[PDB]
Amino acid sequence: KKVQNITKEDVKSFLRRNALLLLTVLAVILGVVLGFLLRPYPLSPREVKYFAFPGELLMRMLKMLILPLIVSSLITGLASLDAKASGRLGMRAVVYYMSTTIIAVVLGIILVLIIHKEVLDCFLDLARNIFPSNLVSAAFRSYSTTQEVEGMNILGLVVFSMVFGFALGKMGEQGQLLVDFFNSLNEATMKLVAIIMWYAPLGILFLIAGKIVQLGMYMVTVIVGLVIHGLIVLPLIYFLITRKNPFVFIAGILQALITALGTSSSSATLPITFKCLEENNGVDKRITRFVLPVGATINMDGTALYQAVAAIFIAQVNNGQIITISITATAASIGAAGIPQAGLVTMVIVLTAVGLPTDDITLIIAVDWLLDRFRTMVNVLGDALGAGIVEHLSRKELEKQDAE
Amino acid sequence: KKVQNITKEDVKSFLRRNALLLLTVLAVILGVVLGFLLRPYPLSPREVKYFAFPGELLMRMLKMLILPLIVSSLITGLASLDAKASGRLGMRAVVYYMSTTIIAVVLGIILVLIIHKEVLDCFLDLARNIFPSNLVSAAFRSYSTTQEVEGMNILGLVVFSMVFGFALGKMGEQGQLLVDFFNSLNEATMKLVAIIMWYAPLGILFLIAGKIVQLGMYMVTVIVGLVIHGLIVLPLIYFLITRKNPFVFIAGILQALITALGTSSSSATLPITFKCLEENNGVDKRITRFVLPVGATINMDGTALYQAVAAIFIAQVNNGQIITISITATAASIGAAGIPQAGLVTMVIVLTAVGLPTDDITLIIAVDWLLDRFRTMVNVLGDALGAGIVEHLSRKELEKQDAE
Amino acid sequence: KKVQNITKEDVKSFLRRNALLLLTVLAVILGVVLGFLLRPYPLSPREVKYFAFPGELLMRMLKMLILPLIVSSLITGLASLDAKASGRLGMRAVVYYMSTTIIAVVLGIILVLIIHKEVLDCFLDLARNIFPSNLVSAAFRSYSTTQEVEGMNILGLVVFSMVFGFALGKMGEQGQLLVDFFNSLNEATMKLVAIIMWYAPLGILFLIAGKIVQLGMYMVTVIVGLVIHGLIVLPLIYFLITRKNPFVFIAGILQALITALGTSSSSATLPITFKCLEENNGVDKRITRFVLPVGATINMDGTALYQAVAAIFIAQVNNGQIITISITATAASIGAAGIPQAGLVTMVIVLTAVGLPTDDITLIIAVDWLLDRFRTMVNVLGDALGAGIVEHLSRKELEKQDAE
Ligand SMILES: COc1ccc([C@@H]2C(C#N)=C(N)OC3=C2C(=O)C[C@@H](c2cccc4ccccc24)C3)cc1
Ligand SMILES: COc1ccc([C@@H]2C(C#N)=C(N)OC3=C2C(=O)C[C@@H](c2cccc4ccccc24)C3)cc1
Ligand SMILES: COc1ccc([C@@H]2C(C#N)=C(N)OC3=C2C(=O)C[C@@H](c2cccc4ccccc24)C3)cc1
Ligand SMILES: N[C@@H](CC(=O)O)C(=O)O
Ligand SMILES: N[C@@H](CC(=O)O)C(=O)O
Ligand SMILES: N[C@@H](CC(=O)O)C(=O)O
Ligand SMILES: [Ba+2]
Ligand SMILES: [Ba+2]
Ligand SMILES: [Ba+2]
Ligand code: NA
Ligand code: NA
Ligand code: NA
Ligand code: NA
Ligand code: NA
Ligand code: NA
Repeated sequence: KKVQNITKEDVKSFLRRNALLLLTVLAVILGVVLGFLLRPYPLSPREVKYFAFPGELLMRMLKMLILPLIVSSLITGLASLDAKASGRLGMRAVVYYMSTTIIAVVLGIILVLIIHKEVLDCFLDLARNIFPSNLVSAAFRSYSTTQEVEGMNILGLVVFSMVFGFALGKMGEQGQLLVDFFNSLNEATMKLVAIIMWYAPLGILFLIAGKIVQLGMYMVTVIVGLVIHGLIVLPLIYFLITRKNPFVFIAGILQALITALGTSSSSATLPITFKCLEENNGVDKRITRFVLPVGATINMDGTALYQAVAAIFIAQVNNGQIITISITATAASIGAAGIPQAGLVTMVIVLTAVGLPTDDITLIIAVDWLLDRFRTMVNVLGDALGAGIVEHLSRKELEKQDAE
Repeated sequence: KKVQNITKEDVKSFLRRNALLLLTVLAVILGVVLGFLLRPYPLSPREVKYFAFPGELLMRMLKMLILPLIVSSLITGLASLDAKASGRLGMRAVVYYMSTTIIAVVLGIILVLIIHKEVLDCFLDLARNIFPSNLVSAAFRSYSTTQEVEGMNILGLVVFSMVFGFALGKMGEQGQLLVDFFNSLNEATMKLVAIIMWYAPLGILFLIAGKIVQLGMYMVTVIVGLVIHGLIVLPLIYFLITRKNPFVFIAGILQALITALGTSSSSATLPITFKCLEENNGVDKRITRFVLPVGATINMDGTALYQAVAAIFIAQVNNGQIITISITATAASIGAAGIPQAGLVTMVIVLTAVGLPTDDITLIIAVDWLLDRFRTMVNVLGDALGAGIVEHLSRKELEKQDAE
Repeated sequence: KKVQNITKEDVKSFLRRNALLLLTVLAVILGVVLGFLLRPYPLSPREVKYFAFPGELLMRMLKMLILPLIVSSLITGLASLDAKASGRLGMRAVVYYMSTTIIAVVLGIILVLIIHKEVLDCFLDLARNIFPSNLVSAAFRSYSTTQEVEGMNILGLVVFSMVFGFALGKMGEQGQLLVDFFNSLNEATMKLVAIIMWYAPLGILFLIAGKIVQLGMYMVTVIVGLVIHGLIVLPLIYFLITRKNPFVFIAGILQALITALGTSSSSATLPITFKCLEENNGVDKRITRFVLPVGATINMDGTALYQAVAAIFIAQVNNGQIITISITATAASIGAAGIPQAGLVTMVIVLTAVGLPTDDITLIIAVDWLLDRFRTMVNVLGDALGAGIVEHLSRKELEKQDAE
């Protein structure tokens, strides 16, 4: 293959086709250079916000499109499938989600054992958010007992849109108008992400430039720990089921992985991960609208590995019970939101379970932002390969719907 | 009939059909037992909230479904009827609402005469809420001058949805798409209340268990006062108009009356009262979507009797003007919200009208919760019998629509 | 013409046809009389709010209908036009908007030369509001860095609805359902403004009555300055393009100009300006839904003249750089909101540009309310004549759509 590469054949065709994909890679390279060049800070945090503003605009655009996407996706997705067909596709997703989150936490504990307001209120608020008291409120607000904190209730909307799509599925002819209504809205918001995809290189540049303006050994532990899980463990899972090339599939969702390294939000990168699967990897719309929104807030393999490493790292300094780490890190992974720094916020639960003090989180916070950008990528990669595996396992159910 | 009852015939068929209805009755019996058994409180109010949490979840589910129900109901209801046909059905509802609220206040004053920030701002805020400045805000917020307090503006949504449904009625063919849109959404949210109906026994149990964790004579006055109005006065009104058995009709809405005793909210129990009339009592959808949402926030016969008893009870301790009590108690009844403890909040208006001090409300508050659960039932019973009476009086208008 | 007027012919026919238009003129005459008669104030501002309450209700009704109008208008408007056809109609609107705002600021500076938290944060917040992070939030909230202040994000909704309508235009057949959905909603909210049009005389009366309960020379400068621009400059622009009578056109939108003098909000008067053009002046719905919502928040000729006069008036007391006044007054005109007193709030930007102190705004505030009612009229007049000019310039594009 090395001798085959020195041919220097068709380089112009690659630059013309992957123009936007190369620009985002160029944005990361220029974003690290520009940020480190302007690293001596004679500027107030107020002036840092002005500097990272072109990246802040991209976030506003992405955060905008999440709500009409999540809602339209599940309502059409759960209506496109039959009562038993949705349960089978669901069980395939649940089995995949639980396995990948438990294998990540096992890899996380092994790698850290080789290389050296209440907790109950955090559980009740999750159950309170799964059942929102007002849907209009849920679209822009979340519950946090002291009462209703700012920011979208993604979980409550996924749960409602699921049941709502299933109810229209039972309605048939009457329910067809609303299913056709939400299918128009999904394609309408998808045609809107295509426009936002061109602003992305300008945004990502200033988004990472503004953020670069014993713990060192720990940083390597997670970063190395994620490379093993994401580039060796997860691609082999795809090859074992689909029997197809995983690194060719990972290349299609590169624009979704590069944006994750910028935003650090599974929810914010979801409208682009939808565009990456449905277009370049030619994944079925009926399953992307099924696996992708659920995996965004639940399938967090990168967080579960981070929750296992950072918890034991706290015990290393402070100087059976390791089984409860693998349980609560899996529990906090599914719980945690697909938004930035939501990895350390849910670490309160994993530390209290073993008896470790929660005041130790302050030590990690400083380097969190860099690991957050890497863990989001593993969370995006999980749903992306997660859709492809479900599609390959449910082609029989998909062929029955194509009859008409 | 006593000799006819000792037959012991078909007991298995009753347990299999009314399985869910018996479970809610069992939930009330178990809810009183469990609450009184755990009555010695070595637990903080924080721990009481944890105990009544399975009941708190049911409330979140019910409060959720009120907004898409109220909106879809009136828009289709006012569009299903003609310009003059809606005015006639309206006049039948208004006449029924005013009569039942004035007869309840007359029964209330008689029973209490036998057995021993500004008021203007409370009126202006009602007129401010009837015309909401922002519909999206109205869906989760209400006005309260100091500015816009938390909680749905049910009145503003009923008023807007009414006019909006009437405007589509005039639009005909163009307006048919939106009428067909909202009819899908109404049946979609109705299929969602069927699912919530199974959680109800688990909720109601902890909802009443958590709440049980001269004023004594007063408690009997209202409780006895409501039994006369609800079980003797109101069923005879149905028999005088429909010429049909009222206690057989009351049995159909038992799941709506039992839930009222738990939630204490006419709005929260409205999605279940809709399911009780449309199914078991086979009431027309065109009139339930017309009488039920309006009666939920206006027809409060149980509150009007409570407002008459509690006002004179305050004068009994403190030691012509009784005509103003019957007027303001009727005025506060129509005003007051279909939510818990909204009976004492509107008592400020009835006490200031006669000159009695508003600081006397503090005496009643302690026992209010128990009477609140009983008065809600009389408010639910009023709309339920209220729909059946309107349906019986408007069959000619209903037969004209069935031609097509 | 003077001899032709003494005929006293058909006076009964004018009172029967323009009954509502004469009532609003009568409301202004009675509103000035009633307000000045009750001018000796032995009443607290709390009692002033009670007095101006019948005008406050009209505002609640108007503010209500703006959000479903703005959203439905642009989505159908941008879908009714072709990709290149919307760009041409857009360029015609942009050219008209920039010319009228630059000619108003030139007239403003001439008339004042004959007759004697940060500024950057105000720019960033505009760019933050053009891209809203949550559409449900945008419908009732706006951004203001300290974080998200109360009141509708009109600009974010106009920008989203524009792109959304354009995306459905590309969708064709699939996108037709949603275009037909939003066309029903536009006509539904238009049939709702017809009802609010009858409350208008009662509202306008108390709206202006409550508001009348060197700076004197300055007041005349702007008032005279607006009469030249609005009644002499702007009608001649219409006559130069359309070749039709402008004062006959101004008569059709009189109910929209009289309401502006009451509300002082281009957004609040927009649902009535829509009813005035589409009915009395028989303007095409495809262009009113295009020019009117954009012009409401951008085309502010009355504000640009006010921003030029009041800035130089501040320099007159305090005792090349005049070019920056004409630039920033145009910049603040497009920026400023179509709501009351938004003329002095954006004056911070025009005063800082030349070096003048922002603390001088306190001097003008006292008389602002009267000039605000007059400048809103010039902003309403600008969009109204602005639609008629675009319609006359784009009849070829309109005739192609009428083929079907
Ligand atoms: C709590 O966190 C979740 C929510 C969802 C899921 C699965 C999933 C994915 N991915 C999607 N899109 O739909 C369904 C799933 C089911 O397991 C069940 C499946 C289902 C099948 C049949 C009837 C249903 C009725 C209502 C809701 C879901 C239903 C839907 C997994 C965990
Ligand atoms: C203020 O508190 C209320 C609101 C509503 C009602 C009545 C009602 C009930 N129940 C329902 N569903 O609709 C109408 C009612 C009318 O009286 C009038 C009726 C009506 C008839 C004809 C045209 C209308 C146009 C707009 C609104 C209502 C209209 C509608 C009574 C009191
Ligand atoms: C920033 O403040 C504004 C926003 C809008 C406008 C113009 C306008 C008016 N009036 C309306 N109704 O639509 C469009 C305009 C364009 O210039 C462009 C035009 C347009 C043409 C072709 C494709 C488009 C795609 C997305 C958005 C607008 C598009 C739409 C002017 C200034
Ligand atoms: N940043 C992660 C969540 C986390 O903070 O753990 C994501 O968005 O996927
Ligand atoms: N609880 C009553 C209202 C009240 O408190 O008076 C209801 O919801 O019907
Ligand atoms: N009152 C003006 C805006 C301003 O205050 O300048 C309008 O609504 O058009
Ligand atoms: Ba089907
Ligand atoms: Ba019809
Ligand atoms: Ba077309
Ligand atoms: Na997983
Ligand atoms: Na998660
Ligand atoms: Na009544
Ligand atoms: Na009421
Ligand atoms: Na202009
Ligand atoms: Na403006």
